[PDB]
Amino acid sequence: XVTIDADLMDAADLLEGEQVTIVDIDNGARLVTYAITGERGSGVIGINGAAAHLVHPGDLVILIAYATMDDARARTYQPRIVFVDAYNKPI
Amino acid sequence: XVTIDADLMDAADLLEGEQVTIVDIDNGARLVTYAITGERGSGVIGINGAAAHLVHPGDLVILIAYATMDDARARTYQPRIVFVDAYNKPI
Amino acid sequence: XVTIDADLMDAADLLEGEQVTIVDIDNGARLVTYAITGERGSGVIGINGAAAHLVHPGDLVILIAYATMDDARARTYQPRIVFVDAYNKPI
Amino acid sequence: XVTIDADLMDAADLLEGEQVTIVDIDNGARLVTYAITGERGSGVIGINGAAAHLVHPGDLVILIAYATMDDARARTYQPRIVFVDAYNKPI
Amino acid sequence: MLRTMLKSKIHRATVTCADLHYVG
Amino acid sequence: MLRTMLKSKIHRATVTCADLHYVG
Amino acid sequence: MLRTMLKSKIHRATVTCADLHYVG
Amino acid sequence: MLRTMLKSKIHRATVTCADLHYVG
Ligand SMILES: O=C(O)c1cncc(Cl)n1
Ligand SMILES: O=C(O)c1cncc(Cl)n1
Ligand SMILES: O=C(O)c1cncc(Cl)n1
Ligand SMILES: O=C(O)c1cncc(Cl)n1
Repeated sequence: XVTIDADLMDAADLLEGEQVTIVDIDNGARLVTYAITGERGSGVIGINGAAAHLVHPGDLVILIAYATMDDARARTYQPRIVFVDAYNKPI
Repeated sequence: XVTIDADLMDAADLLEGEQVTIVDIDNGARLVTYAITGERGSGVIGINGAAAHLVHPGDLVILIAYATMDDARARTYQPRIVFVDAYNKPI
Repeated sequence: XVTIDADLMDAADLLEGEQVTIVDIDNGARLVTYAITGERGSGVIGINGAAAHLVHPGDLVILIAYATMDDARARTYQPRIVFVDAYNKPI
Repeated sequence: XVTIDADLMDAADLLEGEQVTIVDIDNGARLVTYAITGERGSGVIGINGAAAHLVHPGDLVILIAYATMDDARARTYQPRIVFVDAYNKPI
Repeated sequence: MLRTMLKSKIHRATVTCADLHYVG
Repeated sequence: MLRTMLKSKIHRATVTCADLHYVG
Repeated sequence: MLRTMLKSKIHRATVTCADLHYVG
Repeated sequence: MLRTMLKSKIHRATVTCADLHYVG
């Protein structure tokens, strides 16, 4: 894969190659892939390879990354939540 | 996403944002999502977003969380199992 | 979930509550569940709850557990592989 | 499971028994299995067991393995990406 | 060597609502 | 760096029973 | 004990393109 | 805090055989 605008990756604290869960609001597909850095400020959300069978252009998707951490850190860690407009620009 | 009554989250030792597996006894759907804290004592089990394609109102579901732990702790750790009535109140 | 004969759990080095992947040779279903200790020497392989929609009595299955380990241990680790007869007794 | 030519396993830095995600470009199937070392230089990509229901001879597939690492290493880590010809030989 | 173990189980809850278009 | 590796395999077991409405 | 927690979420993005035969 | 990152990729290999009844 999934190509993501570098601005959304920075906003969400995603690294190139980080595992990402894509869930498709339009058809209910759910899959696991990895993040590729896309042209900054382009608003690109690109589905690459076999994932393109399940997730299509024009679909609304949610992109999720998880982390494993010890009980103590889990109770204090604050996730990065990024809301976007119809053009995939942060709000 | 899954909105869970804060009482069931305390009873089950689940944090807001902890990864959760939902399995649907009615149709056999299985998906991975995260826990959101719901109104305490409301008995809410709320499916939000893409998951609503697979899990429907009135379905009986099992909600599961896993932990990664060293061999030593794994042999002694006791999981929190919460049984609920028809109104999603603990027993 | 999956109820497993305590002898197969010992043979395979599985703990009660350990995450288990079930893969079904008959219909190609693949799902994630956890191990429950079954009556020792009974040859029980019991599918409990939502999983019973996907994996059925008389199906040939493979049960898999994974571990996360450091690169160094991964290169030397020897998995427990348990072959069974038609009655789920180890060989 | 998946039998992989030992040359591709060395090229991709994959161990026997390492968890592998297979995604099928032809039919969009996605599954998780583990790597088995295949005859070196044979170009073998062998689907064994339940996976054969989903992934068929002549299908184009992508094989993916992941690693868990601390934030600091994650920002610098470079994955092993292996391109192959029509005969499954590295380029 | 880390194992994945069951930590939490809520058994046989009834889904009370579902919202495709939830925002939050 | 942690890798995910095969730890346990029970090969070609026969499912003996199923219960949709199991409690436990 | 390690928990799996939400780290990152991009909420309601629009897929702009797809390439079945991506090379990279 | 542990991240899951891509470690290995074999890109666009051709499946050479399939065996439903493999033993090993
Ligand atoms: O083809 C895909 O869907 C794809 C490509 N590269 C990695 C992964 Cl996990 N999936
Ligand atoms: O709509 C969904 O199912 C959804 C929403 N937010 C996160 C996840 Cl994993 N899923
Ligand atoms: O009904 C099931 O599939 C089930 C029951 N309890 C736990 C899990 Cl993970 N799955
Ligand atoms: O037959 C399969 O698909 C299979 C074989 N061994 C392990 C796993 Cl996870 N799957």
